[PDB]
Amino acid sequence: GSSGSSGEEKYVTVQPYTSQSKDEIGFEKGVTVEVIRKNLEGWWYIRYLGKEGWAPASYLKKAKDSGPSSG
Repeated sequence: GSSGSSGEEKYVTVQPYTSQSKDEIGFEKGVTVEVIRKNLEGWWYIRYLGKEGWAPASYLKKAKDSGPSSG
Protein backbone atom coordinates (compact mmCIF):
# COMPACT_ATOMS: atom_id res chain seq x y z
CA GLY A 1 0.00 0.00 0.00
CA SER A 2 1.17 3.50 0.90
CA SER A 3 4.21 2.36 2.88
CA GLY A 4 5.38 5.97 2.81
CA SER A 5 4.48 8.12 5.81
CA SER A 6 7.37 10.35 4.74
CA GLY A 7 7.53 14.10 4.23
CA GLU A 8 9.12 17.41 5.20
CA GLU A 9 6.78 19.04 7.72
CA LYS A 10 3.97 17.00 9.27
CA TYR A 11 1.09 19.15 10.50
CA VAL A 12 -2.15 18.40 12.34
CA THR A 13 -5.74 19.52 11.72
CA VAL A 14 -7.68 21.21 14.52
CA GLN A 15 -10.97 21.48 12.63
CA PRO A 16 -12.87 19.51 9.95
CA TYR A 17 -12.81 20.84 6.38
CA THR A 18 -15.23 19.98 3.57
CA SER A 19 -13.76 20.07 0.07
CA GLN A 20 -16.08 21.50 -2.59
CA SER A 21 -14.03 20.30 -5.56
CA LYS A 22 -11.21 17.85 -6.28
CA ASP A 23 -8.69 20.69 -6.31
CA GLU A 24 -9.34 20.83 -2.57
CA ILE A 25 -9.09 17.96 -0.09
CA GLY A 26 -11.42 17.44 2.86
CA PHE A 27 -10.22 15.94 6.13
CA GLU A 28 -11.35 15.51 9.74
CA LYS A 29 -10.29 17.11 13.02
CA GLY A 30 -7.59 15.17 14.85
CA VAL A 31 -5.60 13.67 11.99
CA THR A 32 -2.03 13.91 10.70
CA VAL A 33 -1.21 15.67 7.42
CA GLU A 34 1.94 16.16 5.35
CA VAL A 35 2.69 19.74 4.31
CA ILE A 36 4.25 19.70 0.85
CA ARG A 37 3.93 23.27 -0.44
CA LYS A 38 3.31 26.56 1.37
CA ASN A 39 1.69 29.50 -0.41
CA LEU A 40 0.79 32.99 0.81
CA GLU A 41 -2.92 32.92 -0.03
CA GLY A 42 -3.70 30.84 3.04
CA TRP A 43 -3.11 27.80 0.84
CA TRP A 44 -0.96 24.94 2.11
CA TYR A 45 -0.68 21.92 -0.17
CA ILE A 46 -0.92 18.83 2.03
CA ARG A 47 -1.27 15.07 1.53
CA TYR A 48 -4.02 13.00 3.14
CA LEU A 49 -5.72 9.68 2.39
CA GLY A 50 -3.17 9.16 -0.37
CA LYS A 51 -4.34 12.30 -2.15
CA GLU A 52 -2.81 15.75 -2.66
CA GLY A 53 -5.09 18.78 -2.53
CA TRP A 54 -5.39 22.41 -1.48
CA ALA A 55 -6.23 23.11 2.17
CA PRO A 56 -6.50 26.31 4.25
CA ALA A 57 -3.48 26.78 6.51
CA SER A 58 -6.00 28.07 9.06
CA TYR A 59 -7.27 24.52 9.59
CA LEU A 60 -3.70 23.32 10.11
CA LYS A 61 -0.99 23.62 12.76
CA LYS A 62 2.60 22.44 13.24
CA ALA A 63 2.67 19.23 15.28
CA LYS A 64 5.04 18.74 18.22
CA ASP A 65 6.56 15.27 18.54
CA SER A 66 8.05 14.31 21.91
CA GLY A 67 11.37 12.48 21.91
CA PRO A 68 14.83 12.23 23.51
CA SER A 69 16.38 13.43 20.25
CA SER A 70 18.85 16.21 21.04
CA GLY A 71 18.89 19.00 18.46
